[PDB]
Amino acid sequence: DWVIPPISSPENEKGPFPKNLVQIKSNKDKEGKVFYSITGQGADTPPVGVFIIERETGWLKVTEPLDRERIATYTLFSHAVSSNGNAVEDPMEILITVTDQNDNKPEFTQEVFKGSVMEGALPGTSVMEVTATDADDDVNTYNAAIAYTILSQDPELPDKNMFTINRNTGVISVVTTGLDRESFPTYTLVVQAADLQGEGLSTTATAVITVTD
Amino acid sequence: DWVIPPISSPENEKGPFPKNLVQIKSNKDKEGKVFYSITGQGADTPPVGVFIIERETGWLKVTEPLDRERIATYTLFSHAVSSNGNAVEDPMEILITVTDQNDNKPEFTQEVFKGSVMEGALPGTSVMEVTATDADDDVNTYNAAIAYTILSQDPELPDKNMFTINRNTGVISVVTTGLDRESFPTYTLVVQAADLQGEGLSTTATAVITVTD
Ligand SMILES: [Ca+2]
Ligand SMILES: [Ca+2]
Ligand SMILES: [Ca+2]
Ligand SMILES: [Ca+2]
Ligand SMILES: [Ca+2]
Ligand SMILES: [Ca+2]
Ligand SMILES: [Ca+2]
Ligand SMILES: [Ca+2]
Ligand SMILES: [Ca+2]
Ligand SMILES: [Ca+2]
Repeated sequence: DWVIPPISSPENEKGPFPKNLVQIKSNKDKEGKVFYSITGQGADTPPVGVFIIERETGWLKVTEPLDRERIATYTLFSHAVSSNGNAVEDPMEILITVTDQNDNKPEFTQEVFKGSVMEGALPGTSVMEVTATDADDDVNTYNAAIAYTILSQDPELPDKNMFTINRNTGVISVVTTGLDRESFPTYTLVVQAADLQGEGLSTTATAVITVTD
Repeated sequence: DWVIPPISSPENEKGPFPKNLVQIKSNKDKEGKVFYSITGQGADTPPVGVFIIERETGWLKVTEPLDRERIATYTLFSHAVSSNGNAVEDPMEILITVTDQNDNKPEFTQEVFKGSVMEGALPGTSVMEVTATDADDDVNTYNAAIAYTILSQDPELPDKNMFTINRNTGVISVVTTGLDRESFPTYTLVVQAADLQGEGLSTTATAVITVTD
């Protein structure tokens, strides 16, 4: 049967609402009046009324902002009923895809990560790993594409930058010499995860590194 | 059957071309590849190729500017053929309505209208009528709504404005006294017709009035 292509609608649209999505029609409307209705999640089942249809014109409308991270896709069915009460079409499946906006900051899997490193560790030695996730669309956008950086180190001794981080993997490695358990046994790093390949929304967490013998 | 509402497209659209009108789909495309085609005047019969369809996506497109005054409406039919060669849908009728722009000046039915009036005619006496037409859309717009005015009178004696015109009907009447065949036997009026209720595109013609005894 001839049907409508999937409709795309972005999340977080600003008003006014409602907004038109598509106008549908039954050509049985040349035989008399036809009334249009829609069913399905987002229509007549929870969340009810997010989408509505104009009963005489066939204009399908969205009534409020969408959220791809709550519902990314809707399946509705349109119905066409004669003024005399009989269904004049088999219901038509209508697909609505919510497209992404960058509206979730990355979030570290926990607030504090801990690690240890031996004081004689060669420069280049992997120490620990920090990890963040991003609830945005990683298939179609860079809105969930996380880069990792170090914002600070405490103490800043013997050097300000004892460590470096892999911007893609969140692996923290020793980058210089002079670790000394008997002097500075613990380093606290503030680390950042930022989406859009480092350029977007961001969050921070802490990496606490113990220097061992 | 579920079908597409009539599509509106304005005449005289600027490019680039082609431009999308509607995307169609057969849900038989879940059984295998479906190829889309369109027939009808403006598609595969004269004027050929004004509308085209993308064979795999189903995007129906217009390829050049339209002219409501040459063709105001098109009836096309879409077809859906399997990759194996069989028609998988009954063809669907698609209606395209060209909407108007004000792109025709009014035109007087002839360049010179003639008339006569008796020298003793009472002020208010109807003399003659001038008529213009406008090829634009008089049903849906003011693009064919003509107002008539007088631009000049020769001679300007005994008064500059011996006559007036009815702005809606183009009827010219005597508005003052002093007509005199033995002095000024002939008046030449330049008259104007302008659409958008007098405010739009315009043309002129001449009304030549003979004063009789
Ligand atoms: Ca969201
Ligand atoms: Ca999002
Ligand atoms: Ca994000
Ligand atoms: Ca030591
Ligand atoms: Ca030691
Ligand atoms: Ca035209
Ligand atoms: Ca026109
Ligand atoms: Ca006009
Ligand atoms: Ca006289
Ligand atoms: Ca006389």
